[PDB]
Amino acid sequence: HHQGYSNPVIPGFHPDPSVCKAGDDYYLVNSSFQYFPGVPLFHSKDLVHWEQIGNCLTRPSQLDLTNANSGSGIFAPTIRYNDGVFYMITTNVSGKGNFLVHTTDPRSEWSEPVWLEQGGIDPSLYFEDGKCFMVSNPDGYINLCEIDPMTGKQLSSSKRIWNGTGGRYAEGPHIYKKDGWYYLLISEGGTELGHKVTIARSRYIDGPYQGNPANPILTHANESGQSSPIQGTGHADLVEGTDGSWWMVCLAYRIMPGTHHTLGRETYLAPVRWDKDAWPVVNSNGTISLKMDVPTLPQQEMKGRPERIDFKEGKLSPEWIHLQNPEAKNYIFTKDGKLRLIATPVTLSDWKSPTFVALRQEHFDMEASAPVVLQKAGVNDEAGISVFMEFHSHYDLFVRQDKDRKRSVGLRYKLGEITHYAKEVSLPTDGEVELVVKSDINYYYFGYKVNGIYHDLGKMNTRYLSTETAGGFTGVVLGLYITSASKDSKAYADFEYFKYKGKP
Repeated sequence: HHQGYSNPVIPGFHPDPSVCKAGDDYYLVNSSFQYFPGVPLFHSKDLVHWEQIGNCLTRPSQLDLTNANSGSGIFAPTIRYNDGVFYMITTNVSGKGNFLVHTTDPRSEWSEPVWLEQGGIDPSLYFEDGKCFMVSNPDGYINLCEIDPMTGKQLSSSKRIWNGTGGRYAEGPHIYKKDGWYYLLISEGGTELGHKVTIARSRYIDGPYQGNPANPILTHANESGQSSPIQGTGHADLVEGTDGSWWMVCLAYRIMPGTHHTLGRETYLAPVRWDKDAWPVVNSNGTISLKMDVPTLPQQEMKGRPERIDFKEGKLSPEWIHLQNPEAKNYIFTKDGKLRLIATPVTLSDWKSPTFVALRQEHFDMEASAPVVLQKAGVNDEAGISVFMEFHSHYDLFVRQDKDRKRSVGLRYKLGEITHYAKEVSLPTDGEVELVVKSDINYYYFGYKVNGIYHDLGKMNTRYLSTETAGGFTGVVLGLYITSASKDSKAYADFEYFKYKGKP
């Protein structure tokens, strides 16, 4: 196919996209905040269909997430390719700030961090004439310097080059050179409903820069975007097509009733007209749509998330994520190919890493389920599935060990000072329990199946887990977890599979 695609191109929690072209291959990275591994890494041949090939930050030495939460950890990343080397540059705001890692093979383990001198966030690199130029946004000014990207040494003084058109929170700077102009693209307006992309240019990389009279080049903040199901379009990165066409990846989100979003900021694609000696124009009127009826590069489908993920390979795919730095020894694979989680007393509301491993929710309408076999449990030990936004904002569905060798299914909502037990239901002595979470745009629905019978446990509003309600920079994840109620506990839980099916 050479025509038409659906947005978002990477659904669910995938913000701040940056992309690079390496020959006929495209590589893309997203911000990941408090989650480990960090900086998911995607590959495409057409900019539409993406396979997650790994993550850039896969080892604790690359990624200290001590006390990280949805408002901290890893912020926007940028990926670049130059002279056979890939660079990923980002900020760990919970740690030592701006750094990069590099590799000659994106599928391998990337380097240890190279810490950088210039401050602010949203660092980016541009290469020319054997030089490596870094931009970032300290004190709201886009600053430029030259660096040695292998040693981290700053080679020239930082220079303030632009501070945008006047909008709030000037960020996400990237430099491109085209038609003898240095173009400087940024985000303004904040990453909520006022998000916009603006652009300026200069004959000199160090300015002065003049803004495009047509700014902003992409936004749904104005009348033209007010009725769109997509809002908050911004944080773009321009990339060339294999046929000489132009494109941008950007973040946005899909709004829900009352102006909420729970799937995070996702990655979207837009075509760009960029004639010789002209300013770029994004999809004719600076808006994007869910159904994009436009010409594309020759399309090639990629592997996606299985509807039934099993653990027979004794490894988790790159899609799975933990909270902060996990205790690796508490995640093992059994001889018969189940995922075994080892209990600790850390709850999902402790602001520390629990025994917890999750997949991003990627559809409004979905069903997820897993069988749970809780073993060697003391009273009040529990294991199950959590619909998780933040340590103070999550819905937990679980099997619990009770006194006198009894067990129950519980449903608990954590919302700030509320911990609400919606249901506590006695289970039969025998029978494997499958826990089930469904959703539509309005509600999560909870249930369980045992001895061939499915039981409804009730429903809860989606809005209380939104970014607007809960705060932060992330989306809902669906996590398998286990928590013990004693230190003395030897409890563990086996999960034979994880099912996830989204409606397109």
